[PDB]
Amino acid sequence: IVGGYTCGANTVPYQVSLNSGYHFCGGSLINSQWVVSAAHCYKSGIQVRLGEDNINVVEGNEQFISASKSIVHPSYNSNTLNNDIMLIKLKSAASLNSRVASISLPTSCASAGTQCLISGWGNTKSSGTSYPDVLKCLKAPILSDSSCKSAYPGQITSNMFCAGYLEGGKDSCQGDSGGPVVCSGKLQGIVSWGSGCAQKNKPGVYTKVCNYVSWIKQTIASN
Ligand SMILES: [Ca+2]
Repeated sequence: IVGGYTCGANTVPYQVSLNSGYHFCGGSLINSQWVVSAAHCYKSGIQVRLGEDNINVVEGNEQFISASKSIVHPSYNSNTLNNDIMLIKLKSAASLNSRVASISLPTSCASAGTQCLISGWGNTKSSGTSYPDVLKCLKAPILSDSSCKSAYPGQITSNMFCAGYLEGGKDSCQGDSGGPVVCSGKLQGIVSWGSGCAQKNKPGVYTKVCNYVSWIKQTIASN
């Protein structure tokens, strides 16, 4: 997250870190046994880390649970990033409390102008590299589809939305991928892609979760 603020420990209780020896992507806990992330975060050998603030220090609220199954969306296209969504089943159920909690799936899609919360452990610089150890947060609005398509001609599908600031300076970034965009207490987006980070006229692009609720629910019910 570029241009954000330190969230505070366990203030984003649905945020998870995906670990394969190191943090490589975010995700969101949607019930005691399932996480949603970006398909472009797929790899084998995932450990899901819940209850994290500092990802390099054991602070006492963590739960570390291995994945038993991963399911990339049937229509994910790695060249265009259309359908950039993946489900991960945990080997055992997490213990839910105030500091580790699920986030609700949306019943309706959010409109442009809605303010959302984006979070992650990704790069904090637009030029160069500095990775934080504690969770960072950013409040940002959903942008109109017209502004999104004007910023990225030929690249925005109906399964994507833009959020952020056209003036630059505030955005998600590498290492935030897979993490949540929460608006009015519902998971509306997944950190997916963008051109650089925090550049003028290049806002972040997010997977539009409301298009996937039926697939998520049916997949969880049968796996
Ligand atoms: Ca920790």
